[PDB]
This record gives sequence, structure tokens and C-alpha cells, in this order.
Amino acid sequence: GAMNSSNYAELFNNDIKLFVDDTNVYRVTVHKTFEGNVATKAINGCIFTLNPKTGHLFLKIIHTSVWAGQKRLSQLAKWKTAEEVSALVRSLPKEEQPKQIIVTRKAMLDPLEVHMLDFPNIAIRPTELRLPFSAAMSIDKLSDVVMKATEPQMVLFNIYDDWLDRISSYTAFSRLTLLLRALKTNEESAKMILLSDPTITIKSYHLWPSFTDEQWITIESQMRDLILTEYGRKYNV
Amino acid sequence: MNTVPFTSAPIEVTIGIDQYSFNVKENQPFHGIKDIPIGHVHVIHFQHADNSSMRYGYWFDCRMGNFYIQYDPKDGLYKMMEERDGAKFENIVHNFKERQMMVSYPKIDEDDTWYNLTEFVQMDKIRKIVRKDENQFSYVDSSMTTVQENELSDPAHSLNYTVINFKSREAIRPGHEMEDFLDKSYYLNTVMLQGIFKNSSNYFGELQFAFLNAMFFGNYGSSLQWHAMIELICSSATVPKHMLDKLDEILYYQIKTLPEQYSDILLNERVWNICLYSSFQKNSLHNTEKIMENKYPELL
Ligand SMILES: CN1C(=O)c2ccccc2[C@@H]1O
Repeated sequence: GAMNSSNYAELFNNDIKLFVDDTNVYRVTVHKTFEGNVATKAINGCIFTLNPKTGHLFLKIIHTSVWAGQKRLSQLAKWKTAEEVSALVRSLPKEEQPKQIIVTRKAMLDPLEVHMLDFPNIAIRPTELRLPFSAAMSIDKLSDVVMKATEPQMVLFNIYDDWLDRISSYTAFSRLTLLLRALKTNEESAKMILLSDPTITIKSYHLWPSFTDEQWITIESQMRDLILTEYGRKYNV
Repeated sequence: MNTVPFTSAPIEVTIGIDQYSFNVKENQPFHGIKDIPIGHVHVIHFQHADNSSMRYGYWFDCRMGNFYIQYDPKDGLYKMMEERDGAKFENIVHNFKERQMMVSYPKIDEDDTWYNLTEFVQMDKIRKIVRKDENQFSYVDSSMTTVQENELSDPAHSLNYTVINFKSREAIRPGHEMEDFLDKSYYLNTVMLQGIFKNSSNYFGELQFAFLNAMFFGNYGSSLQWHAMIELICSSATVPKHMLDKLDEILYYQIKTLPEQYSDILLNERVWNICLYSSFQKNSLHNTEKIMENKYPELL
């Protein structure tokens, strides 16, 4: 069934599961043509496939050559996402394959279900949550590797850096969603919060600054404040 | 013109014969139906006055034997029986016609409705869907489940319709996932028509039989099958032109005959709007689209 706030701790049990977000797969700029009409120009995208228990991110980079000569790209993008997720699952040893794949957008269900017919024991589930994974492309190192790609490419990251050495998966996922929600709602302010102090460094093999436990408390409070301020602005409340 | 004679009518019942129906009172002098047109299958069906639940009936072809109807007070239903003896049957029917104790199959000469609804339906294919080999006629009722329904419980009482499943390996070639899902022509033409049904007349015969079981018995699994077989054609970009014209005719007469007060449960809103307005064949069903728009614009 669908994933929501009632069954949210299920993400951190010992059944291997992956989130798949396809928001950033097909990305275009919209521009005017010489004749004054409108055209799209694609830029590189990515599939965001995340194990929320371990932090492992399988970032499949979608190079613009994928779209060359193809029609109905928004629809093709969902099928390309499903093809690549299935290819990932097939590449994993059986004991590493997920028991569930949770898609962030319901339109991914039929494409994935069809591509996963060979895996009847992998459940494909939607979610009622409004998860902020679209903001993955506001993480500088992720955006950089996507844009610099000259061909299709899979890049692996731990989206939690080393946090799991000190906190649980539940807490790490809450910290990630907070950071991503903030980046989604006001990227500039969110990045200012994270990036205001250049003497707080990011380790070459990390995505986020090396905050001490107490600095994380400060940062998390600042992100909460940002998100609530934006909320009142949106709804004049 | 053949006869389905009744031994009696001990319980009050509404009797259907194809698209017609008559009320018979408890113990009324009722000895069956005459003048049944030869050359088509037929269905004789029953709704007891005291259980508006369970409609049931018998598919038959008078060319295949001498069928009568006798009430069974143990099982509580009107049963079809074949009279081996052509002359016990003949002298009996002879009597009953003489006493004018038979209703006449009330076909209007100008009226092709029953032919139009049963054009591709053959008894031998019915008997493969409804497996009961010791009889030449086939029993169906409101509650019988389909083989497909049973995969998702008594196998002997099942409707063995051909299983159609759009999210199945049968429907989807490896490496053509998107192609075969969004354009079902492979599934229609190669898997189903060439492979399982052999020809389009057999396909249309099962589609027509499924509709009639849905309409006459409220058989839900039959309605599912009728819609699935329509959707498979409409969701195929490549369909023989002869099948498209025939489908339009087939659906037109089904929609024409459907009881207006049943369209809410017999017609699937999603299938019909997809088929008429979104699918590859949205412009190939002109007669069906016109009768649907003038009769059931609410559903669309
Ligand atoms: C046993 N019976 C038959 O032999 C028969 C044939 C026609 C009408 C009615 C009947 C009758 O009840």
C-alpha cells in the first residue's frame, strides 16, 4: 500500500528498500526561437535512487543524448527511469536487491511495474508524502557531476556523509528531509545557512559541511525557521 | 423453428428468452416457448419471484438436440434436460401446441437484434468457456466466477474466458516494455489473435458472449472480460480495418440493447472514455460513439 506518516518508521527497518525520484530526469530550459516561437533545450538530468536506511545514493546521470530524436519526452522519461532502476536491480546480487521500491510520483508506478515483471517479489509502492527529493540538484556536488557528464554515468554517494556513525537512520533521514525541504522552499537562504562560514569545511568525500553535533542543532533550528517563514509568506498566515 | 417445452411451472418466475421476457405465475398452465428461430444460439433464463438474487439460465442451439425444461424441487431451479427420444418429445410438443400452452418467440420480422448480438457466438466455443461436457447446453448464473477472477474457488463452476492482463509477461516483450504497454498491437495480433483465438471471429464471439452474460445475469467477471477485450483492441495502433468496422457494429448493438437503468453498473467509465476519446481507435467507432453520446452522455 501507499507510504505515509502512519507507516513512516518502516523506512528504517531491515527490509532493503529504495526510494526513486524522477523529478530531475528530464530537465529543460524554455526559450524563444528566432521566429519568436517557443522551444525547449534539455540539460543533463539524473535519477535519484536512495536507500534511506544506509544513505546509499545511486545517482544515474541522464545525458541529453538520451532524448535525441525522441518524441513525448516527459512520458519517455518515466520509462527511461524504470528501465534504469530495473537495470540497477538486475546488476545487484540477489541478497542486495530491494524488497520494495517506493516511487515519489504515482505516474512512475506503471512504467516501473512493467519493467519489473521479472521481479514479482519486489513490491512497487507510491507514497502520500510530499518528499523534497527534487531539491537534490541544489546540493552543489550532485549538481556539478550531473552538469559535467559527457555520457551516461552512474555515480555513488552516501547522502548522509558520516552521520550514521553518531545518529540513527531515522534521525539522519529527518535531517536530510529538513535540509532538502529548506533548499526547495528558498534555495538562496538555505545555502546561506549552510555556507555562511567558509572555515567550516566539507570533506572531499562528503556532500555537507562538517558540523559538530551542536552546530547541527543550530543549523537544523535555522532551517526550521526558514521553512516556517516561507510557509507564512505563501499563505499570508 | 424449434421449441423449448416446459413440463410445468410450479413456481412464479420471470422467464427470459434472448432479449424477451415473460412473467409466469405459480402453477400457471405454462408449457414453454415455440417458434424459436433456427440458426442462432439462444439463451433461456430465469428470475424467481421470491429471490431477485441469482439470475440463471442455459445457452443452447436447437440444432444440437431436443431440450426441455423441468422444475427440480430439491435444487430449487428450472433445469434444462435433453430428450433423447425424438418421438416422446414430438408427441408431447404436438399436444402442447394443440392446447396453445406455449408462448411464441416474439420476433419482429424487421428486427435483427439477436443476430447482431450473437453473430460470432458459436455453441462449441461456449462449451469450452463453460465446461460441462455431459450436456449440449451450458448453464450460467449471476455468481459464477471467471478463471482470471479465481487466480486473484471451485474450478468446475468457472467461466474459462481467455485471460487478458496488460501488466503481464504474456503482454510485454522483454526489451519492448514501453512500446508494448503503450501500443498493445503485439499482444492483440500475435499473442491473442494469431496464437490463442486463431481468428477475429472467435475473439468477437467470446466478447459477445461475455457481454450477454453480463447483461442477462449481472455476471461481474463477464463484464470485466467484455471491457478488457474492447480495451485491448482500442489500445492497439495496428488493427485490421475489417475488425474495426465489425467492432463498431458489435458495440453499437450491445449499447442499443442494454437496459438504461443498468448502464451505471454495466459500463466502466474509464474504459469507455479512454476507448472513445483517448485511444488509438478514438475515431474508428463512429456508430458506437454516436449511440453512447445520445444515450449515456452522463457516463462520459
Ligand atoms: C421427461 N419429459 C420429457 O420427456 C419431455 C419432453 C418434452 C416436454 C416435456 C417433457 C417431460 O417432462
